[PDB]
Amino acid sequence: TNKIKIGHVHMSGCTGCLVSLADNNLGLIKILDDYADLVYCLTLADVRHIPEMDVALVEGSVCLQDHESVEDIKETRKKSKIVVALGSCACYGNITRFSRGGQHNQPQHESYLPIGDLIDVDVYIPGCPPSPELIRNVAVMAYLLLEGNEEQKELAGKYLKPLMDLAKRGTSGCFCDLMYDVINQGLCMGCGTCAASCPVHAITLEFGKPQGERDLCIKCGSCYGACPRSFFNLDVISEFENISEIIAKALKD
Amino acid sequence: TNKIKIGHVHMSGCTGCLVSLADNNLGLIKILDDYADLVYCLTLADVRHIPEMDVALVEGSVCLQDHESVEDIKETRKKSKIVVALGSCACYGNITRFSRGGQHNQPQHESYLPIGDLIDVDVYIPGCPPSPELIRNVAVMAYLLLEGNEEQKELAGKYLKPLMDLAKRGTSGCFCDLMYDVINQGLCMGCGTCAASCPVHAITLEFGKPQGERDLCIKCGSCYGACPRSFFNLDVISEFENISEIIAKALKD
Amino acid sequence: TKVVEISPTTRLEGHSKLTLKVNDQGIVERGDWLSITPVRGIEKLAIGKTMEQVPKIASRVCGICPIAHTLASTEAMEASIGCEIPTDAKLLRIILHAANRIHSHALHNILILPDFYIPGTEKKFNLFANEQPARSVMARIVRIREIAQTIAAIAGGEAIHPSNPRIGGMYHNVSPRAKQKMADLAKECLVLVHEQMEFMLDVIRNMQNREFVEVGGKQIPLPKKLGYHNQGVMATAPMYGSSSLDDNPTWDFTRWKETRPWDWYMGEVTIDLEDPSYPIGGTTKVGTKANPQMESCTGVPTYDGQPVEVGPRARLATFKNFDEKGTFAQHIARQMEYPDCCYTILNCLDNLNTSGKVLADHIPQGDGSMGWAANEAPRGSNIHLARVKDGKVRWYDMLVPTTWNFPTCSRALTGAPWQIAEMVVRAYDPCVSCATH
Amino acid sequence: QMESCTGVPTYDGQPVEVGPRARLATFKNFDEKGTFAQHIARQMEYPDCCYTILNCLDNLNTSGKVLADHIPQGDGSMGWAANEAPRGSNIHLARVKDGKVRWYDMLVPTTWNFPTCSRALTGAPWQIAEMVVRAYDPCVSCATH
Amino acid sequence: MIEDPYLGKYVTCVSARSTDKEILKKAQDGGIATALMVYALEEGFIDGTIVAGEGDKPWQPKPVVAMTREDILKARGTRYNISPQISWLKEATRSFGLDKVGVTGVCCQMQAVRKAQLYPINMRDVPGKVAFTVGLFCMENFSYKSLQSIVEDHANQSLGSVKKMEITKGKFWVYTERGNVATVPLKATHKYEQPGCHVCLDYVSNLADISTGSVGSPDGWSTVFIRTKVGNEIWSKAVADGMFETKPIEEVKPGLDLLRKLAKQKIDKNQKTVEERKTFGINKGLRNPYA
Amino acid sequence: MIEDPYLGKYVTCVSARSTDKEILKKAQDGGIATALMVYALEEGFIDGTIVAGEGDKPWQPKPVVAMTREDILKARGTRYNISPQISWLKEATRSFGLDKVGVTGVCCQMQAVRKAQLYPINMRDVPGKVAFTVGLFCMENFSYKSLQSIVEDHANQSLGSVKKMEITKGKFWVYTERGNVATVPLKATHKYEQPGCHVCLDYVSNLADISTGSVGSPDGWSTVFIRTKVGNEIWSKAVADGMFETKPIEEVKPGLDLLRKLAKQKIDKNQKTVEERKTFGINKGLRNPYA
Ligand SMILES: Cc1cc2nc3c(=O)[nH]c(=O)nc-3n(C[C@H](O)[C@H](O)[C@H](O)COP(=O)(O)OP(=O)(O)OC[C@H]3O[C@@H](n4cnc5c(N)ncnc54)[C@H](O)[C@@H]3O)c2cc1C
Ligand SMILES: Cc1cc2nc3c(=O)[nH]c(=O)nc-3n(C[C@H](O)[C@H](O)[C@H](O)COP(=O)(O)OP(=O)(O)OC[C@H]3O[C@@H](n4cnc5c(N)ncnc54)[C@H](O)[C@@H]3O)c2cc1C
Ligand code: NFU
Ligand code: NFU
Ligand code: SF4
Ligand code: SF4
Ligand code: SF4
Ligand code: SF4
Ligand code: SF4
Ligand code: SF4
Ligand code: SF4
Ligand code: SF4
Ligand SMILES: [Fe+3]
Ligand SMILES: [Fe+3]
Repeated sequence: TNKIKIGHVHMSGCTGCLVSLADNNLGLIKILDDYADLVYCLTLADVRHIPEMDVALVEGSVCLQDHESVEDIKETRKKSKIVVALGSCACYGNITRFSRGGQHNQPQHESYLPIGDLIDVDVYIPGCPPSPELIRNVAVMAYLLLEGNEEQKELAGKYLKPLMDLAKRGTSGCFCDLMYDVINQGLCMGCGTCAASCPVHAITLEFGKPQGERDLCIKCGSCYGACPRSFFNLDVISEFENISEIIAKALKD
Repeated sequence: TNKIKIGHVHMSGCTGCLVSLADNNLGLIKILDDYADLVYCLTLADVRHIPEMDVALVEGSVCLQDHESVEDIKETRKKSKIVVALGSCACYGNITRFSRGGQHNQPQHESYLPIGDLIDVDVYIPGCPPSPELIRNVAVMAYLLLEGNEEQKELAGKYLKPLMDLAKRGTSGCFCDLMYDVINQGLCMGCGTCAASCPVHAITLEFGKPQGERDLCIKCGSCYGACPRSFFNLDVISEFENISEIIAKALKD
Repeated sequence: TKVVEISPTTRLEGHSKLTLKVNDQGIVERGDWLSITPVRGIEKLAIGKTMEQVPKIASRVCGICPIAHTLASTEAMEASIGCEIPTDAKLLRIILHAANRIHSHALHNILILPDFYIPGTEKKFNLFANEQPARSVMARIVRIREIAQTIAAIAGGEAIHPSNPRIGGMYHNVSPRAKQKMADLAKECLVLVHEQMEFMLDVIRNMQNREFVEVGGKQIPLPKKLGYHNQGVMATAPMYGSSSLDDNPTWDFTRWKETRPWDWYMGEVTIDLEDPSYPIGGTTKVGTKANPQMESCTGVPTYDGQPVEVGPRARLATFKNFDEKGTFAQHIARQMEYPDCCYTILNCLDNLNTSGKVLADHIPQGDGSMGWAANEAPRGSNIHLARVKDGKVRWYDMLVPTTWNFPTCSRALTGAPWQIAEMVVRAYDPCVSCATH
Repeated sequence: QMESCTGVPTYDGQPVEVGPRARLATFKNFDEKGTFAQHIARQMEYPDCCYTILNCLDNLNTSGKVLADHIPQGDGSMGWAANEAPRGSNIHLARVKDGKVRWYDMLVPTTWNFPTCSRALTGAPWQIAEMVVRAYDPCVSCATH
Repeated sequence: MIEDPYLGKYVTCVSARSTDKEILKKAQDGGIATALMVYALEEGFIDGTIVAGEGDKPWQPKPVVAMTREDILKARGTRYNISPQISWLKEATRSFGLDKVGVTGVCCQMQAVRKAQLYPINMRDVPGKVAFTVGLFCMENFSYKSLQSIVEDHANQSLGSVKKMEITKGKFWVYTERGNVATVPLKATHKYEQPGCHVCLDYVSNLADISTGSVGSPDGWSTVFIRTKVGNEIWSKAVADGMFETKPIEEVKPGLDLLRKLAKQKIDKNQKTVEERKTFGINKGLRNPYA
Repeated sequence: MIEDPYLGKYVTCVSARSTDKEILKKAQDGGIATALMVYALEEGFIDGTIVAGEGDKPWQPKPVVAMTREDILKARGTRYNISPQISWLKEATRSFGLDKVGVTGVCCQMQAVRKAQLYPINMRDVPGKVAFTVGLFCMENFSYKSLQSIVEDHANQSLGSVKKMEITKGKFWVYTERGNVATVPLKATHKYEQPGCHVCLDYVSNLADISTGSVGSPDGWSTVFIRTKVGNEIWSKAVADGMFETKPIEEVKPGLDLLRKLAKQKIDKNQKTVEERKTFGINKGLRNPYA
């Protein structure tokens, strides 16, 4: 089989998503060596225009008043088999939800939307910053989905399904996810995972129940993602020891 | 024509919605005199069980762990031609989004949802408290929809359409509506109406743009409702002088 | 003994039921009145939230008395952090408070009159009906409530869930024009509430002279001591309230303890008496199991180890040694509170400086100290207790009037024919969403 | 003028260079300039980072307090803080009152370096203009914020 | 009642200017917006009104509830950046105790009031207490940073020296107190416009009781539309009381011909924008508040 | 590898108790959860572990990262209310500087760890640093107010006097320090259970490395499942090192027969609940996290 073709597309992002990918260290070099060709990434390489990609890792949101940005995100959908919203800005808007214009030297750059409001998104990788391990798992599994035996492609499709469901669920992320869709649904069981995942310490547990500092929350969508009562896909997660060994072998020298 | 039949159904509400209806003063008495029979309202009358209604004004959200409540809201859909989510608790959950159980003497009463997550809702009247004038307009227009000439029923259907669209849009309400669906959409024009409608002073304008104190916001959905860039139905609103005179004549002695 | 149950109660705020053991004559031997309103849980969800947010959430406990929770919650925060608000903020809060008491007592007139008789006749008031004298009474009540809500909106920012109160005082003083408008309305209201008060007292006196009332076509005897209980009363002020900031607070937190319904309510019973003719829809089906200890949704606050009565009669008994008890005495005491509301508003307006400061210059953030504030809500003593630290609520507790009155009214049911148990209940002007919060 | 997305901070009325060479020039009178001098100064900063960490760890008391006992809420006074980010002086200025930000301003290293690097382009063959740029280690998301 | 497809519904259109010489000293145009509100206050049609007062930075407006003639006059002259007039709409009926609220503002602010009157959403008491609205013509608006950039850079003027600003004859004009004049071609200002203005389908404040603006009238004069029954009662009385000089608009150059054409260009250009929102993405679009 | 449809995947199941007499003095059952974590620490399989320590109210647990034998032993005994163990999972790898994190908790907490290992969502460094999980059996849990209500009302005991609590033989048991015993029928406790427990489809901590509990074993003993390669390496070494007495489970009464039956009742009852969520409303349902 061939290596799949992967691009990193940079919209209104901070490059922390790219840094997260790079923080797989020799893992990334192993993937680039054996499974994937980086065909486009302005930060790392000199390909100036968006080429065709099997997988586009798209970070950042879209500024509606920046013509080239709107064209880039449409061109990306047109050029890509699989579009991945990489990180919470691409998935959910994140800190650019708060953008409201008025700053030099483009006071009209006022409106930012997650990429899923402008194009169809196949896969979400939520997180701010996203976990290096997640970006790696998704790249490996995308390779298996495209180049593996049908036993692998079956595993890969089952692994990615909840990240594809997230992309179909919507383009909003907030502390309030845990109210709306977990506590208010009768699904919260007080494990406290949301509090560990929150990057800004906006979540405490009081008598076993989430308490959200909404004016600290930066709307990244991490806590609903990590909650074991958002998606819990038993067919994958109960096979954790096996899937771990499979991923590890794919990275071994 | 006959009077339509109207009930007030009380879920997990505060009765401030009923008080708002009553604060139409001689307006309400005029409606009860000439256009509608109150067939059910535990606060005001002794009918113990939910009867058939043309219009059910339903206030409050639904506690999922209270069996009689769940039965009441299903029985209400079954018994009613038109279901109106009256007030922000019924529309959007409002302060019961924050409910998380643990208090005597029912620590398991943990999960509350707006009624639209359990039954289909025809019409939203958002607000906490809802404006007496809005509840009155909706009752009058519902009467015209059911008992008027086809010129009236056409007006009534056009008046109610944006309140029916709100019920189809979703069951969430928050300061963040103005980010998600107005500022982030390129529709905000700095009029400041959201700041006037907010019942808890959580909204300021900074250089002409909304600034939200999310840890003061009680998630009532008022500000998106009142914003002239949520729904602006030109066919109705440009006829304001006419529709005003029509409503007033329907209340005149 | 048989067991009959009315569920739901009507012509009161919110969702409760009456689970009653009756003797061979149908007289209550031991009855439980209990909340079955779901516990929204305001005290627990408050933990970690800002001291600015919690009072505005607590307001949404109840839309009839939101003034009571807005002020008691805010003043509990102010008491915990040691914040002294400006004079003109206090005056505006008192105007807001008195206005709301008018609207609430007048609303309760609407709820109770269908049980009462046009004096000297056998016709009961039907306030829906477009006939005299009901319609002229409705017109007066309706103008009274309109005035009251208007004053509340001007001084408090909103009639339902007032927006003007904040930690440290108020967002806004009022204009010279608004001050004149509130005075003009209070002058009008004072004449009206004097008329409504005399009307209601006449109607109640006629009730006290009746031997029976009609329920579902049957004659129900009226006991002389209807609604009597031996729990005594509790009150913190004749009008406004008290807080732990005061030199001599008028409420004693060492005398309070809150139990579960467990200590005071009956256990499991089975309904074996049913009346399908009870207006309108009958009583609970024979064979239904009930368990007040477990179904009751409230806690039970006590004072000196016992339930107490709160509300207008409690206030008049505490502060003027009013010496009548029971159902009609409760009704009387409530109407008698009408004029104080209007004189208080006018006196407060006379002292209000519309240029005066309404926000304390310094708002401390709290060190975890406990403070408390009592507001004399229309239904009785509403006590909020709080520990604020670094601007966050670390501990919160609410002892709401109808919470206090639930076990006390239950005990007052003894001796009533079960078919007018609901009349005993309504003299407490119940707010079951308040009691549960 | 119209497409540029940044503001232009100046010092004594002129653009300035910030970053590793600026730090070595200011604090040791490092006296080489231009593209390769910028590259040199950046590499020379590697060891200070590790000696500093080790010295800080040596002085760190793992039982010691890490939060001030009192956090005032502010009266609207202006304060500022400079951090020597990897690309140069990062200056944030703020007025806090009652725990809220009433005024905020950010002068970020690449913001400062944008007009200065532009001027350094004179004399370069246009095909290595990008090499002149890269010696500034640009962070354009920083410069724009 | 004329029902014009670009100038909205109105009873008459005249060219007018106030006879109050104090008002005219600092009015942008004819002094219609100030004269109408002062007169409404002194006659008792309103007991207060929302006007764009002076704010905390030069040429930045601050909404305020004015209740005296003197406070109304402080709001004279056009501020070409955002003034969130409607933020005081409910409060005017609360702590201010007004029974008869006036509102001044531009077309979208008139729309906000009419939406509040028909669909009050946490706007109790507002429908019945709005007594009088005067709407300004408005082609587009700017953030304050936009306005600083235009005046300080493009016109090279100090904001603290500016006496008047004016968009007319294809140029953004700046007049200084010491007597100088600078202009900027409107083409240069386009990047700075507030983006939410680009879906606006309303030029001459179609929904106001009385609408007033500059285009169609000579300098020092205003083009005025009298639209509603409220608007006609007040205007008739004011004219009868000597408050205004008038000229029928069709005797005035360039008049309604130019004005109707500028209204058409605004609506057509912005209706196109509204249309392009629908297919803005790939197989996705942006929201249309008018849908 | 047995693959049981109600007891999950495991290599063996024995009945066991620690040989450490100090540990057993206050262990709930066999002292397996404490003995396994102490041994793992002293052998270096972990450098710290998340345990349910003592909190600020009597019998309210507080999660804590324990790094000494003494801190692990403070977590002995069952607290039948919620302890949000996973809230310290990431922090254990940050300010604590751990390379080999242990986690103790009930079945849903084991699930949380495995989800974090496979789908780290703002859980950087956690997948590779989880070194050892010990899962407790769990039929259901309670809020703290629920637990107060059960102990103080139904059992009539003061929380400050309680030495041990135990759900067994159809009753909630309370043991006091001065030697008294009170019981409550489990039927009385049902209203108090945490509602989110009612969709739980996991009884014997299926996803842990080693699972341990009481049912199936005599008093003072634990039923233990050794499940993963991590779990088998540590258990083998510990047994070889003298840390545990064991008995094959099938030589023990009531053993795996009763246990598999209680697991089946839990899953069947909660699977039904999960099914009813789907049609909970009229033409609408509630969310299924398992869908
Ligand atoms: C952004 C803006 C764009 C405009 N575009 C046009 C145009 O294209 N064509 C045209 O003929 N006229 C336009 N106008 C109107 C014109 O500039 C004058 O404001 C109008 O003729 C009223 O002048 P006057 O002499 O009657 O009012 P004056 O007596 O000088 O009183 C000024 C009035 O304008 C209001 N006002 C001033 N600034 C604002 C503001 N930022 N926001 C809301 N209300 C304000 C004040 O409250 C007051 O009521 C615009 C006005 C504004 C604010
Ligand atoms: C809510 C709950 C329900 C349970 N239901 C059953 C059951 O139905 N059947 C059965 O056989 N066993 C059940 N158990 C397990 C049993 O009660 C013992 O905890 C188990 O046998 C381990 O005991 P031990 O002697 O090995 O541990 P010990 O050495 O006494 O150590 C106690 C361990 O339990 C952990 N722990 C204690 N309380 C909690 C808590 N609230 N939350 C998370 N972790 C905690 C501690 O961190 C520590 O690791 C339940 C435990 C809990 C917390
Ligand atoms: N009055 C009153 Fe409320 Ni609706 C009660 N009970 C409380 O504070
Ligand atoms: N170094 C650096 Fe940043 Ni990405 C820049 N420029 C700033 O502070
Ligand atoms: S998701 Fe976070 S790390 Fe990724 S581009 Fe957005 S701000 Fe940066
Ligand atoms: S991670 Fe999910 S189930 Fe666990 S405490 Fe947070 S919201 Fe509740
Ligand atoms: S609470 Fe924390 S994890 Fe959840 S969306 Fe907000 S910032 Fe992200
Ligand atoms: S919407 Fe507001 S006023 Fe209506 S029931 Fe809910 S808390 Fe009460
Ligand atoms: S009401 Fe709407 S358009 Fe007006 S300022 Fe608020 S968000 Fe922007
Ligand atoms: S910001 Fe104010 S109006 Fe908007 S949802 Fe929150 S509380 Fe309601
Ligand atoms: S162009 Fe329209 S949206 Fe913009 S300020 Fe003028 S009237 Fe408002
Ligand atoms: S029954 Fe399940 S959800 Fe509830 S505490 Fe036990 S393992 Fe967690
Ligand atoms: Fe309470
Ligand atoms: Fe800056």
